[PDB]
Amino acid sequence: ARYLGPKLKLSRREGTDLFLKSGVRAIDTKCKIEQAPGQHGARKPRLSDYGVQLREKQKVRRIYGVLERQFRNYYKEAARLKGNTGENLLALLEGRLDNVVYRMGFGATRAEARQLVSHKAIMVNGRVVNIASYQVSPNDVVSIREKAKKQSRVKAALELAEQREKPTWLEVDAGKMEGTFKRKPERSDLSADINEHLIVELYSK
Amino acid sequence: ELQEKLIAVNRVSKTVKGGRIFSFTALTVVGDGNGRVGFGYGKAREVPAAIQKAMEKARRNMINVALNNGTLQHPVKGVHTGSRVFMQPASEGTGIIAGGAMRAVLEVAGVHNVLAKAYGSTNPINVVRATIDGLENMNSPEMVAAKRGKSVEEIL
Amino acid sequence: ERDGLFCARIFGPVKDYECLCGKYKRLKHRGVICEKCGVEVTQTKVRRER
Amino acid sequence: ATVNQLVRKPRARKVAKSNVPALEACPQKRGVCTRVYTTTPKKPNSALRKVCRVRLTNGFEVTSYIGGEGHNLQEHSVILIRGGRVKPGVRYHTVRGALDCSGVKDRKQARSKYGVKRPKA
Amino acid sequence: GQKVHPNGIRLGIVKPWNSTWFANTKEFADNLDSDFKVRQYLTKELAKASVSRIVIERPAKSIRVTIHTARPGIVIGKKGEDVEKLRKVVADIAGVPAQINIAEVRKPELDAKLVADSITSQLERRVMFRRAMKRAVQNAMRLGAKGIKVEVSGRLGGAEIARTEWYREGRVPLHTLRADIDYNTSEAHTTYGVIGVKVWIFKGEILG
RNA sequence: CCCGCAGAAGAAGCACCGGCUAACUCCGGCCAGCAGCCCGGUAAUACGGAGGGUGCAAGCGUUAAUCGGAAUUACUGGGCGUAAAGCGCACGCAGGCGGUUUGUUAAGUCAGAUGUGAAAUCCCCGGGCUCAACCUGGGAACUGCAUCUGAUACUGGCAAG
RNA sequence: AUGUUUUUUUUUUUUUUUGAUUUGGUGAGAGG
Ligand SMILES: [Zn+2]
Repeated sequence: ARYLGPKLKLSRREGTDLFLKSGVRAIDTKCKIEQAPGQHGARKPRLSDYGVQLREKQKVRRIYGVLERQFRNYYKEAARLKGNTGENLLALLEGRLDNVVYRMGFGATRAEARQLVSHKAIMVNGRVVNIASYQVSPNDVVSIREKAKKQSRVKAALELAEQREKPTWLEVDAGKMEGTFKRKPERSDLSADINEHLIVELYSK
Repeated sequence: ELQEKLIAVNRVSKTVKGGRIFSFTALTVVGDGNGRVGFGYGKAREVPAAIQKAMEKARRNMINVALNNGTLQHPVKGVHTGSRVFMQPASEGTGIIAGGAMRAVLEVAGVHNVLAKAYGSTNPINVVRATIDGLENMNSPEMVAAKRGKSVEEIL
Repeated sequence: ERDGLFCARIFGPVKDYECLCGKYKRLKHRGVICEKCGVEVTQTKVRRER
Repeated sequence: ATVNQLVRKPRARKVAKSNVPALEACPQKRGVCTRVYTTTPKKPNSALRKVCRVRLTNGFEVTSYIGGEGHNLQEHSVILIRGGRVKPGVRYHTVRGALDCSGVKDRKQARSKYGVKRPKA
Repeated sequence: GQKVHPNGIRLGIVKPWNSTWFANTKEFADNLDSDFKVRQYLTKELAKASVSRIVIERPAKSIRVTIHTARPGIVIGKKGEDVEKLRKVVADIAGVPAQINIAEVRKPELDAKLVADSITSQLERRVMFRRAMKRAVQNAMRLGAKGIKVEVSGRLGGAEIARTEWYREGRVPLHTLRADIDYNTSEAHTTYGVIGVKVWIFKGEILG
């Protein structure tokens, strides 16, 4: 139910930096980010039409840490919902509790955030929510509870975030350690490199 | 600015007194991400050369296509030889739902959102041609208005 | 330095049409600013006027 | 084709017969080996392919391929067949590692497909 | 084995000889042997130095070698240090007083042998043979060859079934005797086997 | 359901990597074996093992079965000179279709209403289980059938041309 | 007068264009 292996390998495979490590130390120093994993890394022949789409899908999934069935479900939901499908999917992905936490800066990585969520550190509207897939709504305040507020990791995460660009769709307080999910993010607010359309196509086989 | 996609490359033979002389055909298609599209079919003893030739061919004899935003203006059929093709305009987000050679042509053309089936033959060369034909024939609202002696609001 | 005298977000990217840190290495999306870079995306002489 | 014609006599659906009829819409069937033997395949191939004529539970007498390297089967050995045809007249495979048919010896990849338990170390 | 050797057919007319001496039936074989030896030695030594043509010329019980090379600097080394060294060994090989001259080869892309050698080297270091061939052809053309042909043969891309491929550009008349056709050959001793490289370079026609 | 305790602790496999099809190398002789369709005879990315990778993941493969792809029974939506496909040719009952004008009818057709079309299910907006599945409020839908009141271009009936 | 009379895999991927050859203050001395 989770990917427990090497994180940088995934990144290498993808091509890009997936942000699977905190960002204290640059990704180029930790691993050969350009070279693909395994014995046959240096060889890089152009991929197929299907293959590129698949890769794209993987990238997105990897980024958020969502396994396949769940991803499929999300896609379906997006399709069902009104408006642009890929965009909807992206929004849904964002909405995940762990992701939100990460954005806020209470977790160094998304993985860390997820862990925190699991371990009953986070509350959503003053009620302890344990599910990483929990879809956080507009105007839903989300905070660290008083037990987990003393942790050194949390402050480190916050610091890291502060170095990292702040998302417009949230509003977080470092002292209070509570952030308000103000609105579901627009496509423009998210990263431009993610070809959602490819993903959509893949499932529209 | 122009994007160019080699759809297919196929090895073709000519029998001679000695034996078989092999050659390569390259089917490419190029477009500017707007109305302009053009396919090219190049042939040579080696692949890369053939591809280059195809590209060259494509770059000349392009064709303009009226695009309402990211999609087509109305459902359009296009036929050529075996390959008969249907393509239907679709809502933003849906992506290019189309198969093979057909997809490639659409992508370069700068249609982002289509629902497109290739009936009949799916011989890449023919199907791309069919697609092109379909695109070409497809008229815009303004054009139709002009034709009919009316305003755009009269037609809706 | 991010964000010191010679910043990225306040002024512009050192390299032309490149996020100095890492995204956009072609000519398609000139302008996007990810959180990992806190960088604009324009010309090499854009910092001379800013 | 003509609508009237269609009305008169509608369109016949192509009834596709099953290529594994001795199963009778069962995922597997139990059978007893009437005889076990090797057979030579058709052109262009060359081998001694191990196969057993099986009398099934439901009454049919079929012939079932035996996959993997080596097998313990004899006459009067109770085996499970699964369907699948080897590319004359063999339309079924013995399930290795079910009933009397053993798993393949010394196999470490695709183990499931030959009944083999996970190697301990 | 269809074709006549392009150098060999033209030795009387447009091409000259490499070994250029007179000897009676007594000493001729010995001389030839000596030449073979010295040449062999030179090839062994000046492999890294791009060497095209060794011209031996022995008057009056003294051997005069003339090394045509693209880069004299690596053959000479420090001024009269490497050449001198070469000389004594040459002398030893011969059994007579030696004299080494070093001709500087202008335009090593137009010298056929050199090109062949380069191609062989490329093959050895695992490049795409075809790309190498193209480079060879193109470069020569750029330099002002009236034409060039190159041919490579056997175990191309380590393939089980051996074949030959060849690229021509411009005009390369072989039947025309008065054509200056610089022909030469080489052999790439790859992991899969030998790959023989031929190259013809047509400088132009001589009028006399 | 909540609180406390200890300590990374008790918790990852399955299939695949010739092309289709995401993933490649080395070591073991048309045998042993593989196979869904289209390898193996001594350098096998196709057999078996290894290392490396890819895809799924408390599941993963295989088999069986249904629809799909299959516009490959084509109502939507195919064809028949040569690819399968024009009766050897006619007459002709039933059947199908029917030039043009006016009038009338109102069967078909269309419009509106009424009754019904069980609940659940599906779909939309909500609510409740920490989320989800699940449960659940209200709607929409159930393409229909029947009846009543209109419309009369078209098709039909009847009457005259 | 006559030829389906010795078949076996002796196997299908390019270059691609898109961008340039890189040296700031201080002080001293000479020529006109
Ligand atoms: Zn960036």
